[PDB]
Amino acid sequence: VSPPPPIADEPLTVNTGIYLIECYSLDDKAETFKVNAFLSLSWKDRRLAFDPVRSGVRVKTYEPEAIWIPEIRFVNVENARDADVVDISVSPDGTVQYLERFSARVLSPLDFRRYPFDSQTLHIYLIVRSVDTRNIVLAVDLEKVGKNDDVFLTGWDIESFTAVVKPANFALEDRLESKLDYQLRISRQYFSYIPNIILPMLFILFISWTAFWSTSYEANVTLVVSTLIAHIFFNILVETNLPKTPYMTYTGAIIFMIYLFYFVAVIEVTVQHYLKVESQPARAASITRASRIAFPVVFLLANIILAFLFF
Amino acid sequence: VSPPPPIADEPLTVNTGIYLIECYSLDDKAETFKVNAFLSLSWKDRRLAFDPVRSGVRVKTYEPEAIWIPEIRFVNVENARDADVVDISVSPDGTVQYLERFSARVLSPLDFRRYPFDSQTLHIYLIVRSVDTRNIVLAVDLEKVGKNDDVFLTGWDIESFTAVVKPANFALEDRLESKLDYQLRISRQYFSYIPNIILPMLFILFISWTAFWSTSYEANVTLVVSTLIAHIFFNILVETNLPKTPYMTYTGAIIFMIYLFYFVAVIEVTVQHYLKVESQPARAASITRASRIAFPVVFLLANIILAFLFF
Amino acid sequence: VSPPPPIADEPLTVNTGIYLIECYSLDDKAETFKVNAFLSLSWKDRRLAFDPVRSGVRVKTYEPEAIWIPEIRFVNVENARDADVVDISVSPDGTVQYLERFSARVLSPLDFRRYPFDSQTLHIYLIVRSVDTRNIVLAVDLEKVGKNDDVFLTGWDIESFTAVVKPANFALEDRLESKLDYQLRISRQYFSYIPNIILPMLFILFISWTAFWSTSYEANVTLVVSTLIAHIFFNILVETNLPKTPYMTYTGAIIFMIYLFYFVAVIEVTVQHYLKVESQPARAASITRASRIAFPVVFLLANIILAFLFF
Amino acid sequence: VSPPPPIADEPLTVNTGIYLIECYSLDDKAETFKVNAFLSLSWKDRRLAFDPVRSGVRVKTYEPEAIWIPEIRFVNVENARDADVVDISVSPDGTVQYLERFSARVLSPLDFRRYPFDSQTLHIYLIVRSVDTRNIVLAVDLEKVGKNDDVFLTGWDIESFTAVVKPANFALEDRLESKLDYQLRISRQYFSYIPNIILPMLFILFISWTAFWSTSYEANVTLVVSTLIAHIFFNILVETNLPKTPYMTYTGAIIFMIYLFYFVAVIEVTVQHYLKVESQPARAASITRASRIAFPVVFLLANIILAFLFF
Amino acid sequence: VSPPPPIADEPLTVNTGIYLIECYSLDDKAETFKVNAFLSLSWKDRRLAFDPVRSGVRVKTYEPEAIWIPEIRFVNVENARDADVVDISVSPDGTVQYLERFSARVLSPLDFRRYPFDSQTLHIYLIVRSVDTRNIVLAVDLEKVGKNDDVFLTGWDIESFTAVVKPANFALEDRLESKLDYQLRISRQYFSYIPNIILPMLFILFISWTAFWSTSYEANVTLVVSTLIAHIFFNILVETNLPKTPYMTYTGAIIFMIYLFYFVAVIEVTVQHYLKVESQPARAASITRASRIAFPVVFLLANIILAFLFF
Ligand SMILES: [Cl-]
Ligand SMILES: [Cl-]
Ligand SMILES: [Cl-]
Ligand SMILES: [Cl-]
Ligand SMILES: [Cl-]
Ligand code: NA
Ligand code: NA
Ligand code: NA
Ligand code: NA
Ligand code: NA
Ligand code: NA
Ligand SMILES: [Rb+]
Repeated sequence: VSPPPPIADEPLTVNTGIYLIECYSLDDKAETFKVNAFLSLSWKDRRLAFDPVRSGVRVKTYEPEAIWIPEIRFVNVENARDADVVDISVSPDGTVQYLERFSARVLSPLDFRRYPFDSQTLHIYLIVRSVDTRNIVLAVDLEKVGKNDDVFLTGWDIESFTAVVKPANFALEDRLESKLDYQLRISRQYFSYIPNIILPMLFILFISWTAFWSTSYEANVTLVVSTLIAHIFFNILVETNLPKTPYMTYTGAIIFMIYLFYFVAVIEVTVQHYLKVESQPARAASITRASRIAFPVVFLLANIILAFLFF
Repeated sequence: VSPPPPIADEPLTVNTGIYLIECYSLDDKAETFKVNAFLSLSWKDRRLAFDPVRSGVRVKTYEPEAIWIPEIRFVNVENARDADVVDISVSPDGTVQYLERFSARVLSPLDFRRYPFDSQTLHIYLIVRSVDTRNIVLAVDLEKVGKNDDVFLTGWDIESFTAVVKPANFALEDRLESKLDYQLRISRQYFSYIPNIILPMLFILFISWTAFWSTSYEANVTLVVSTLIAHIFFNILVETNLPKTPYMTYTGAIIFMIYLFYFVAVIEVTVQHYLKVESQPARAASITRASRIAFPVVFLLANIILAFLFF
Repeated sequence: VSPPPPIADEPLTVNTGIYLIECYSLDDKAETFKVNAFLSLSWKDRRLAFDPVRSGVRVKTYEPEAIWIPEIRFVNVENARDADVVDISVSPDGTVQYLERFSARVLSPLDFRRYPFDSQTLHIYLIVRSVDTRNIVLAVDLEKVGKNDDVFLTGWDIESFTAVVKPANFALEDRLESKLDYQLRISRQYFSYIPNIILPMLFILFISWTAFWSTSYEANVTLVVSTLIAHIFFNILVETNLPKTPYMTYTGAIIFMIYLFYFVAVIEVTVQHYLKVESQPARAASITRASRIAFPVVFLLANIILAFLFF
Repeated sequence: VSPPPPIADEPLTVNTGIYLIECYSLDDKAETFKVNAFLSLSWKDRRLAFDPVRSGVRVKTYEPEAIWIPEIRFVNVENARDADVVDISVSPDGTVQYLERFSARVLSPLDFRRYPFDSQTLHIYLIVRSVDTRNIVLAVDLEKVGKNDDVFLTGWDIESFTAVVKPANFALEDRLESKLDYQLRISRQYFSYIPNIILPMLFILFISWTAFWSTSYEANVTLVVSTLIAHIFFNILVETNLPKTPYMTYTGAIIFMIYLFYFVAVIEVTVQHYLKVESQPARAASITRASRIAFPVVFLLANIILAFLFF
Repeated sequence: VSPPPPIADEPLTVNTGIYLIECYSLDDKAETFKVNAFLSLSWKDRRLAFDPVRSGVRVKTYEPEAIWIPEIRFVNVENARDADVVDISVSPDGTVQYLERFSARVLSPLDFRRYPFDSQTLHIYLIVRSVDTRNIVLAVDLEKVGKNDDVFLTGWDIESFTAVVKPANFALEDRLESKLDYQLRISRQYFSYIPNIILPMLFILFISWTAFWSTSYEANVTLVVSTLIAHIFFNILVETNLPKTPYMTYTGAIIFMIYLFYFVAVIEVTVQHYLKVESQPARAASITRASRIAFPVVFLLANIILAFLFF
């Protein structure tokens, strides 16, 4: 089999569509997601044209091997898609309608800057390489782009699935290449982060501040050091759910900042004890009373500054 | 091969059945389960009809390639099922009886609201896409729906395996699609959660309340902070067995609430010490004595409220 | 290709044998094990009869596709076995000798009641479904059932590999099925559980009992709470190696009981401090002295009772 | 099919090119990386030559089975590459232009000496074995070596992708083998290690040094022992992201050294308490005051020495 | 195709060789390793002999399907090897030279008795089953046994790769079987265990011994209990990198013994406090002073005894 010949000099237009059936396994660390979808293809092949009056048949069904089919690939996949051809239909004018159901693991970078209050645009890049006989170009049939109502991505809200209609046509290894960008817009369900990570982390921090209403050095050391260790556990827990980024994430910033608060609280607890031992408790009392206001106030202002810089 | 032609304009009815052989790997985090079953198919193909007398047989056995077979798929699968055809039998009137043994990983959302005292309805959606030649509709042969007595799903009780007899017929990319819903009802074996998570979590909380029979600030700080950290360990342990949900689970609610009890116990321990230092122990004694009753009472009432809201 | 025809009316007997080459990956949580074995099959197919004089050869060698082969399956497998035909030898009367080497992941439930001092009976169920032309039945050739001397299952002792000679013949979806039960008896190597989990857990418990020779409340709180937390770590460690069971395991029972001992030790430590503060140390001394005997005695008796209930 | 015959006695030159499409999964522990790329091949096959005039075609397309294709393999792969032939074009003189898209898991050793401030040279070794008919040699077509601009390796910066033009020709199993070295130069994005591991580890160490401004043995024991345990947690965390090396890594060196600082701080805390109890606090005071300067100074100098030895 | 016929009554000798290209994934817990190698086979097939002067060709290259090839398998593999035939060469006398490149996951038991100072002998067992026509026996061509210089097994030193030249010929299921033992000798790179596990474990133990220079019960309880818990963390860490063994490993023995030292240190700390409270500090002082010498001395002697028993 060979490509359909051009009537003039025009490139062959392959109309495409992706209909999402299943979305699963959005892996943050790997920056991948798995997809199960319909891929639809359409192009004119005049060699396949027939008479509907004499044939009595409106459509002809072909097996993939019987006809020429464009070699469509995904750019951002781990391995080549697992595909099963569903149908091939030819209209009397020779317009071919191809439909396959496929499954693939897609590589798509994620921006963790606003984590866990982040939104993402996942991409599925469709591609075709031109043949020596003729140039192949891709197009979007919007009537064949969509998603099943039941499509759910655990821990995410699916906003939209659209295609950028204009392909990116470019040369690669001395041939033309035609690339389409299918975009799946998602927003993270931040809910669970509140009772599981955020609030527990704030509770232990506030517990360390009870040391500002205590003169007992021994108890103070226990309060600040114990809660700091619990903070380390939360830091480790958070970093296991995320890849290593060349930038600060919102959660990372807060987690990092909280260490500074524990560090300064240890200095205060130390200074307080030192003055008490040096028979200067009135001074120690002034520092401790100031700390009761300073710590929550600086914590609130630093958080307002951070939220402002990140959102 | 082509579909059986319609005598009038009728859709082709494909009778289905699923007989479960094995159920395994119900993954809560992934919201998947693995299945090994028999899939049975039946439809009328007049072109296959024969005379028993002339042929000298009452049944005819074909190879899948020799005859037309409907392209039946599962909607909610990760990848296409691994299937092996067992038998194809034709009756004199062209009634085809198809049997395959398959294995598949099924995506089925889970409701964790009542975890670990939850029940689920797992779905296996069977689907067929109509052809240009004819419309294909699915039906349930109840005599061919069932499960082996030995079918066990580790950590779950299997209640029933039934099919919703009326298919959900709908248009998808200008073709009729016929969808059947096979339902596997299961209930979680909550037993082990009691000695492993629930009771240990209650024991550490009750241990934190012994601080209401102690005047020692240093010992109190140790009792409350240590038990809080152990509570954080249980919270982390629980959240590892579950996906992130945009709602509160029953266990999640209790775990979250217990933090508030630890937070208020730290306030009480702090207030008690502060008053003792300020030479007002009679007051501190009133707060501590009230706490001995208030803490267990509020804990019991809050749990009754939560159980009521969740069950 | 169709089944061999009956001389009279008898069912076709397929003689079977399983020879184990490798046993690996007994996964307690999944209740699976991997197997690499020889599957031997033997049946008479008179349509394959030949004259050694004419054909030259005394035994014919065939390719699986060239002849009829019974569709033998495993019941309790995750996916269909990976098999490679080693030989298909046909003798002059038409007796076929089939040999394949296969690998499979077998689902076989485990009884954890006596863990880690438990024994198991793993099953490999061989099955054949009857056809319309004729009924197929399975038999065991004991001369072809066995295991390699080097077969080792990490963490287990292999006792025996035998087959229940009588097949279970039954109706399934309006056709006969013939099922054979191959049994692999194993016993767990409990050795490592003693220095790794059992003894460390007993040491920390005995360490908490040193609080019965101390009047220091602060030190007592540290002894009992610290060792309790280490006990929680061991409980978590143990539960990670096991699935969730709707029953108590032997280890689970001991682990659970030890929590009660920690809970009562905290009560004793609290009661002792309370009386000391109330200027009644003589009483506190009576309770502490009784505790020195009561705790180890009740621990020993409770363990005798548990061992009796479980073994 | 057989190799192209030599016009004289020359070896057959197979021109190669690798164009990287995707780079993912650089696993430090496994010392592997996954690659998705174009592999281009070019060689002259006289037997396939044609006259453009009598053919009416300027180029001829073939199926891989129709013509002789060199058996090109990768040396450093886990399993053989998953490849899909994209195009095979033949020019009039019989110059073949082969293009495949492949995916492979590459084994490439990593030098962790400067971790996490390390750079690596990943290798992809292309190989061909000679035949009895003729010697097959590999060459690099520099015009066909490259990478997509969007190629991103999570946690790394990609510097260059070049090929060593001269192949390594040698005998292997009595046939000559022609090996090409494709080099991917990368540098680790160390950013995240600073707020996640480095700074938290320094904060806890500095917190242990507050014991040099405290006379309280009980509080000192708590400060030093608690922070040491948190240091053990960071040591464990770091070692989980790395394979076991027969050398010291930069991070490993610092982590190890910090243990010595904790060990000496415990000695100081012990010596201080001992002298205090022995009624010699003036002495203890001299040791403690010296420690306040000595600990940070020796820490800074040891770090300058280490950075010097490693960079 | 059928086997080559015997000239007299001799078994067919299949000469073998394994040349290691890659060694990776030595999994201690699973007792497996992955291998990528060349497998060479050689045997005489007279039915394939040809005239060198008449034919003009010195060697004939065949496709695997065109000729008879012995069915060679590996005994100790998880699944059948992934193999790709590289070349088949026939010399005039009919000597066949077969070469394939394969990848396999090999099951090979490991002796952990001396861990982490252990050495292992990994096995790759090659096997052939005889046919009815004739007996097939295996031999080693030492000229075709070896390994690439770049072969590295992360965390191990590769010593030698040799074959036991004499096959183990035995009857299995009424046919002869010929088995060859290929041995890969390796020694563990123990280096990293020293700064990561051994030294940190010794540091915490020595820190517990500072309690012998302290009269503070409260501080002593904190020193011994805290360090014991850190020892439990190291015990857990070590046991995660190892399978469960029916014997004691060297590291396991030391780890277990260290618990006894912590247990006796708690007794000493308890006895010391008890005597102090009973107004007998002179005695307590004798026990504490003896402990300062006894603990390190008994620790050193017990380690010399253990090293002697294990090495
Ligand atoms: Cl693709
Ligand atoms: Cl499917
Ligand atoms: Cl099977
Ligand atoms: Cl390859
Ligand atoms: Cl093999
Ligand atoms: Na085609
Ligand atoms: Na068909
Ligand atoms: Na067959
Ligand atoms: Na070829
Ligand atoms: Na062959
Ligand atoms: Na303390
Ligand atoms: Rb104290």
